[PDB]
Amino acid sequence: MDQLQIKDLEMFAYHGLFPSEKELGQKFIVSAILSYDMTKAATVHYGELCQQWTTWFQETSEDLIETVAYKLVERTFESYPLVQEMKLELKKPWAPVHLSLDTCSVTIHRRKQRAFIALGSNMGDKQANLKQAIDKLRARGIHILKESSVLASFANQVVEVETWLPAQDLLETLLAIESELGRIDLDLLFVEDQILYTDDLILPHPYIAERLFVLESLQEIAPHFIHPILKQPIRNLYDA
Amino acid sequence: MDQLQIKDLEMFAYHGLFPSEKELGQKFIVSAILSYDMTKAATDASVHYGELCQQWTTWFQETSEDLIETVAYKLVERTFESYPLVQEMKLELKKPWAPVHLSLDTCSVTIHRRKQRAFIALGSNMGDKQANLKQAIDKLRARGIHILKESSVLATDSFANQVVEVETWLPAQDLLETLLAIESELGRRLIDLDLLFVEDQILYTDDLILPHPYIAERLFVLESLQEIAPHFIHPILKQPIRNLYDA
Amino acid sequence: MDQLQIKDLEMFAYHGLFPSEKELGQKFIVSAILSYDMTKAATDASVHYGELCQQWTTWFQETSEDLIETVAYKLVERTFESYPLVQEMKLELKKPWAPVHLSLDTCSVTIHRRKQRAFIALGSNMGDKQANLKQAIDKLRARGIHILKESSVLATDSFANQVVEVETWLPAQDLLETLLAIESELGRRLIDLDLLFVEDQILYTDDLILPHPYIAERLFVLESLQEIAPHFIHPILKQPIRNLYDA
Amino acid sequence: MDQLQIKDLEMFAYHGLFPSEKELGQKFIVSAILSYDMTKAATVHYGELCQQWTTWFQETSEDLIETVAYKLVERTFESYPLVQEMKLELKKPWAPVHLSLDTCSVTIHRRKQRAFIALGSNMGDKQANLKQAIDKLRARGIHILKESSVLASFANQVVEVETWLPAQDLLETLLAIESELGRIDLDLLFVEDQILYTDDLILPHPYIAERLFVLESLQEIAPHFIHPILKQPIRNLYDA
Amino acid sequence: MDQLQIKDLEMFAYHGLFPSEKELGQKFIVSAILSYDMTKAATDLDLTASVHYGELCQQWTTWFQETSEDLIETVAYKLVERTFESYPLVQEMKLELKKPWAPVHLSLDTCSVTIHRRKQRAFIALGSNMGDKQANLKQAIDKLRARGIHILKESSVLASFANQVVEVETWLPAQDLLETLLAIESELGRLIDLDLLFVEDQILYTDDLILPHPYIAERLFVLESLQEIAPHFIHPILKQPIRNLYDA
Amino acid sequence: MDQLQIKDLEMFAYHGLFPSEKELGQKFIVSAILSYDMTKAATDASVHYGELCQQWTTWFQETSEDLIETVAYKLVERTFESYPLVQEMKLELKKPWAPVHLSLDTCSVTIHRRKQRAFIALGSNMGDKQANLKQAIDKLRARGIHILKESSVLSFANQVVEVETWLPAQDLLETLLAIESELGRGPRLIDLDLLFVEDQILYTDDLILPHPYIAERLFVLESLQEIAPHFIHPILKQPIRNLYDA
Amino acid sequence: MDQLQIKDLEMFAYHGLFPSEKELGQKFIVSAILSYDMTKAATDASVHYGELCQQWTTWFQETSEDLIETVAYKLVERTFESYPLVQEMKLELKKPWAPVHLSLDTCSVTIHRRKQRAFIALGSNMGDKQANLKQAIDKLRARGIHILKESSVLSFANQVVEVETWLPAQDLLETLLAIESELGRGPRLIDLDLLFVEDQILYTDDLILPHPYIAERLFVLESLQEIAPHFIHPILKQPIRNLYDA
Amino acid sequence: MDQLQIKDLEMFAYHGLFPSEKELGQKFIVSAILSYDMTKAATDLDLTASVHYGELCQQWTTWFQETSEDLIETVAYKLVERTFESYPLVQEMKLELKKPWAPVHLSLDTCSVTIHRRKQRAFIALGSNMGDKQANLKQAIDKLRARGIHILKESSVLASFANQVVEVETWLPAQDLLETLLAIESELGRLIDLDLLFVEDQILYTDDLILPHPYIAERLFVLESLQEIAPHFIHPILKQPIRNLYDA
Repeated sequence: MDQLQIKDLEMFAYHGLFPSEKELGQKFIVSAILSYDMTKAATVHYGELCQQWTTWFQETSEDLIETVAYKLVERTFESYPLVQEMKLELKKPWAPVHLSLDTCSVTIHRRKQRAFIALGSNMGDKQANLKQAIDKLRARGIHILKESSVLASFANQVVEVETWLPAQDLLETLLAIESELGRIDLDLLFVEDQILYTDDLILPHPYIAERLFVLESLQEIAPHFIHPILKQPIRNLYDA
Repeated sequence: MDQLQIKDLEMFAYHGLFPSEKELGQKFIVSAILSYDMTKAATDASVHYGELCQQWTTWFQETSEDLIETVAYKLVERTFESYPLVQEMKLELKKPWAPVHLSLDTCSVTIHRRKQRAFIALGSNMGDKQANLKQAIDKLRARGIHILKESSVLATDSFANQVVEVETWLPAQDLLETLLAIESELGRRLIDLDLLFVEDQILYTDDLILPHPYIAERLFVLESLQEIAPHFIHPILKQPIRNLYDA
Repeated sequence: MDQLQIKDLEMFAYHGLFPSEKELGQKFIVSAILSYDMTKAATDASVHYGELCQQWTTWFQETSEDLIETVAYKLVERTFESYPLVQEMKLELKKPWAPVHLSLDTCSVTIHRRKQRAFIALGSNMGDKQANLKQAIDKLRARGIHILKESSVLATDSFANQVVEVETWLPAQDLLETLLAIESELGRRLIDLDLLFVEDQILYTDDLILPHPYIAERLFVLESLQEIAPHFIHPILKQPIRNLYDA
Repeated sequence: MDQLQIKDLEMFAYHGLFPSEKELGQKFIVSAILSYDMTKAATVHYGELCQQWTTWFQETSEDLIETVAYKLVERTFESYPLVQEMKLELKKPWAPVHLSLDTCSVTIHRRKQRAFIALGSNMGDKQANLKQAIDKLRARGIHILKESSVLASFANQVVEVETWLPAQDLLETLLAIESELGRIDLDLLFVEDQILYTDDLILPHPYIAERLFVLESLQEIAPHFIHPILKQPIRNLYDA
Repeated sequence: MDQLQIKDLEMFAYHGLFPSEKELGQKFIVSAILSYDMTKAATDLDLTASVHYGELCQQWTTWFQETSEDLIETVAYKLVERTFESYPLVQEMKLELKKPWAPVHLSLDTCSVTIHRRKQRAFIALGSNMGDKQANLKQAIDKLRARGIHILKESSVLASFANQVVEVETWLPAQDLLETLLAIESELGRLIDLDLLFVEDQILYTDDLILPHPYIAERLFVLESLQEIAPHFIHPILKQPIRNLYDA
Repeated sequence: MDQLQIKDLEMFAYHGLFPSEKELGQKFIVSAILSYDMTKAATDASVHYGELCQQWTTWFQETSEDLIETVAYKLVERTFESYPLVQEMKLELKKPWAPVHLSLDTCSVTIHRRKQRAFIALGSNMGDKQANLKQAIDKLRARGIHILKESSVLSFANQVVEVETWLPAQDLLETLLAIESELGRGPRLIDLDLLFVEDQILYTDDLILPHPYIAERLFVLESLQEIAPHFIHPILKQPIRNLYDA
Repeated sequence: MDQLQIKDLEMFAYHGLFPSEKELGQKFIVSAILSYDMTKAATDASVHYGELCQQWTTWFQETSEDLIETVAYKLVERTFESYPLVQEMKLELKKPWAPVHLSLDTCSVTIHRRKQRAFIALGSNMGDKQANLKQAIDKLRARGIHILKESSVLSFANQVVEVETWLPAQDLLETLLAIESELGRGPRLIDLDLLFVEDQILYTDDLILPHPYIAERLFVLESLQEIAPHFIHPILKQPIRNLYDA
Repeated sequence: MDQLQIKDLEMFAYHGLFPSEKELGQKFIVSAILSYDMTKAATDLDLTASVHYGELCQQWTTWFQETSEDLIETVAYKLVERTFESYPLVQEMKLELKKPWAPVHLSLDTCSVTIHRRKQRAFIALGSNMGDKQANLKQAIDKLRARGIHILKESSVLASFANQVVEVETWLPAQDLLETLLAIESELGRLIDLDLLFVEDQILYTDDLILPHPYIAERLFVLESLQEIAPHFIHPILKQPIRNLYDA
């Protein structure tokens, strides 16, 4: 994949914990690599991108440079749909450490990914809860690529989406949605190829090959997708 | 794998979108990494710097493009053409006088391509079937993609079927796009081209699924696949064509 | 995953093999990359530079070591101890006044460690079986490796058997070596420790095979494995413990 | 894995095609990353390594900087068995290009790898040819780790070895050995985990799971090794 | 003497001859050495006796972007002229203006213009014998002031010519001072009569200008009014006080 | 003359005008050129870096000054005090993190001082004239300026003194006037005149060198030929000895 | 005086002592400081970089010299010829790839020249004396040195000339002697003397400035007061005009 | 004047006071500016009139490693002294010796010592009246030569004292010249009598040395022999030729 980079754009701002830092401000250096296929253009603007970055960077005084570096990434993805993966290093060479060094930097790195989430409900307006969820999901900026039809004391459905949130972060934002509708049932099923085993998340979801109703609605929107572990197209798993 | 690199070669030219730019020109800096096994050259066959730099600096100045991407890609595209030894290339084109009006170091575009072996299936069932296939494999050649090995074309209103093994540096999505472009420019059934495998790779995108999802189910595709590549391993089923064919 | 880095922090100290070095000391330069997900800190939890640098510069000067490796490793080892947030660390220690007598830039040693989840099996059939196991899991804790989850110990002259799930940054070969060192220092049957899995990893070296080659065949190991990690996937058999257990 | 690096050691020598270059000599800059586990030392010498490199580099005038960069790598592995993987960049900033640039470099990169090779013979002193082969192999600097016993109108055997030669280069050196004994039959079976499909080499060797005599002698020295494709221990493949 | 310096201030602007340059603009870099005696500021903690960078940099950067000049010399000269006007502490300048994106089409590090000026004490003889002799004189010292050269001390007038000599402070080098003298003469009907006498210590012998003016020690009415305002000033060639020269 | 130089020594401290700067501190870079004749050290005596850099760094961090000048001056002043070998010094203090909010390499202040030999005439005709004179040479010595040579003392009491100072002329002068003040200033008490400061020759509003009347005041030539009969008047291009025979 | 400077312009060429160097060529870096008064350009006249750099680079590559000096000198010489605005020039030629086999940043040669005003006395008392004189001023003009002012011509025939040259004194002299040669050198033909070159004042084995006898040769003061009666003798500290009334 | 310069030659050696430094050695960097008139070499393609770098660098680097000195000044002074001996083209030096691994234990860029010397014309008066007056004189000019100072011109001797003045070339600054004068006096039983008269143009007034020597214009036998070897040399203070001063 091709990349566009901006190396070491200088920025003055007022970020830092100390209220003296917020008062004097200091120099910050930004560097980013944006990845996407250039083959079509060969066969984004710099001035603009730098201008926006430089606007976004000074709208406020954050306490943490992490928080600013992340805002830039998030807003870059919102404004340049072309971009697939971004890596932004934010450097703070005047940090008040009192030692000699070249610099301290925080670098945040995010990649658009395709995922499938299962929704279920069985109390209240069973289907109202399903729609509210795809909505809350859309509101968080995650894109809804493709949704299945919904199946009839429970209602189910699955959704294909696109997000730059790492798996664990997606999961957290899924649980936050469960909360803010009073605890529905959202499950991350796959996020691409990926396969994890952490305390809070197993990918792919450990029961997919044994839940007919999940394979059902999964096979409707993604009959050819391969299960990264069983090495089989959904279409086929559904056949047993 | 081993690498030759040219770091920060300086070049003046006149690319840019603004007409003021095409008028004054500006400094550009080029860097590249070319990869290929040097074991043979080192032990007895290799690229020359003076020439490589000299050529790049010619191709770079031939014209003014609007976008530096387009110039970076051209240099990559032709380097591959002129130095078949090279397997993988990564070329960064830096534009440090870009008219941003802020302090930075530089703003660059870097294009990265690698040769890959791929298998594409051809089918025709109207007209001079067998010539439609030939003209497709020609368009392929003409777009710089290399025909490594080609099966024989069998009759399967019958289909002429064949599969071709090729070497190309176009990324998967791009190979596909050029495949469709070729279907178009021979009347869109006239020919069918399918991307079956590009090496080991496995993609699931809106436009391309690799490997192609019906390979293990299409005797006529395993037919021709098995003739030229019986030991190639299906990256999903984790079996040799040869074996998949025996059902 | 996101990263904090400290680039080129300068430090004077007295490490070196030569006694002339311990006497004059020299300049050293430290650089590191610490990795961990910053999404939570950025959105509501994070490391501080001033402190991190200040600590490193204390631990660096506590003593004179012979070898810079040993100082680099100490900084890594303690950074993990003091900042559990950190998942992966890569620390470069540059020694640009090294007494080589040739012109260069610098000569550095860089040590790189990542936390990993691993499963280790314990067995005992002599003495206070159940205490031998406890003391092993203690030695483990005492060497800084973390006990994440531990199965129950079952009787299988019977064996006490158990398996433990742990988090450690020691590379596979090193985990093993410390496993054997623990067998030694409790009388070498007193206890058996086996490395079963370290994540996804699969090695075949003279001293260690991962995953351990008999896991799918030892009901008593799947027993305890299935109790704490039934969904973990065997990286070879490409199945969940749970399933391997059902035979 | 940990690394030791030397950045930009300067060297004057007489390498180049032009006989003017051989005459005046010029400056060369060397940089290397040597990888091996440091955990044992923490719980190689620089002065020496630089001195040797700098000796080896000036013993001769090669035409190609590639050839010198490779000599250094090869000799480094011979002299420091500890080293597992090496990456040496040789830079030629005075190259006679007549343009402005920072430098042109060649960088050669090699890693020790475990491989298994099958030997067969069936004409002449069947077993004499087998022994001559393991010898020729040892003479090329490849290490013999472990050899099986030899099986009885053919004689077979398999060998486990260690080499930093990339797969294709191993293969070439195998065919060179076949030649210099008058055309035996050496086959690369595995080189570690690796799996290739090139015109001259398929790894693993496409017939292993179907050759009882190969599995035989393979199961003797490596019953637990996993077939990177069939995902099975040799021991088990041999059982059918 | 002490020096305050600003190294490599970055500034984007639109200066140059080509109209494509005035359209895209380009990066310029500034570096200056301001000189003056910092001993009072260091010692009395005297904020008024030092220059504030932040503001220096901020002004320079404003004056720098007010307009698009054709030549960078013109812009560099402007900052020098303005600094002297706004920061009377400063005694001597040297300001370098770098143009690294200059459309040369070769590799280099940079091109740069660097203008260097120093405040100087000078003496100027004024005569008139035509129209309102009297008036001409005043209007000349005024024209002088108008140009920003400073009048330090003026002698009484000797009233068939009328005569005066003035002591002034200027940063313009001697040749330019002379030119702006002649400029005034002209913008006055060619009446007045201006002569550079000394500019400090200096002694030149060029086509347009001889310093000290070669007739001083023989012109009684010049000593007359020179001894009035600088009796102790020493003739750089004859090596004596005006005072004594006048006594002959 | 030879030079010893320390290039870009880094130092953290808390100097600055902004209270946020005292609070946070920033990086400062120091570079100095000390001049002195090294021929003597090189041939058998010299400065250490270990020490010079250690002290500078101590001195630089003892306090927090509002102006970096006052600090850069502190180091020049102190250095001359503790290293009498040094004859001329140039010390540049750089403030790369100055809160200007523009891109630049840096801002710096560089203070440059040189030891010089001067002659000061003292006069008194009021109170205890003799005392007056003595207290002036003392005040002077107190300010750190060195007394090299003093003439005998010559109604009015006169004297002239040979001294060594690194203060530039104008500043030497100011300090002369300040002494006159702190001693109370028709009849006077004291009169300090700068007579010469080396070779130099001025013409400014506040001071003229050499002082315009020397060649014409016998009392001055008197006590001045006594301690420096061979010194050459930078303008009349003659020895004092000689100007005195007239 | 203001300065225009071109910093580290890169140029490839084939200069050098080693035949392997002519054959292969190497990189050269050039930096120049041209001085001239910019006040006039800045206020309404100046040099281009486009051009200055293009020409320098042409000139630098026309030939292959054994010494980099001869090349660095070529650029100074030519520049003064094509840009009469320039008054002083300093041009440094760096040879980073010089075949020294040691680590260093670079070796360089930097040639520095300044326009100066001089006075040359001409005499002839043999052959066609008048002609002799005229051919000398011509030879001179040929060498590029400019004739600013010539006195009228005064057995022996005498003359004195005001000229402008960038040659340092000693080299001006050498060229004077060379002319004397190429015109044939009791009775002579020509006599060139360096009388003054500005303000300057020498004392070397080959040349003394000002020439030690001026104040004592009427014929010289004669033709010299005629074209420069106000010029000041750098030593006697008087106008020629005046020295002539004696 | 033109200049040849060698920038940042790297050299490893074993110089310093600590014995751990003499044991490990460390990196030193050298940079010099050699000055002389390159006009002959540029013009006549005159190889003998330029300095060869390769060799310069090679020698310096040999002399640099011959020994371990305690102080870097000593080593820097050595290269200066030796260069002048081996490359008579060179008129003026400045050689900087950098010690970046100096065991200071703070961040800096470097420490450095930089020694700067210039060939000069000087005049020295010799007198004796004791033992073999005659002999003393010769042995002194010889001692002079021995130190490497060069005898350019010596006057005839004026034979109750015997007297001579010599013209020489030295790079030692005036104070050091005086010291080595006194050194000779001593290594001769304190007989001889050496006086620095002028060293060029220069005029000093320090504790140990007044230049020009303050009695020249009144000492007939000094003018006597000075007018013999440099009649046109000009007294930097009285501004007249020795020749004329002697005529009184």
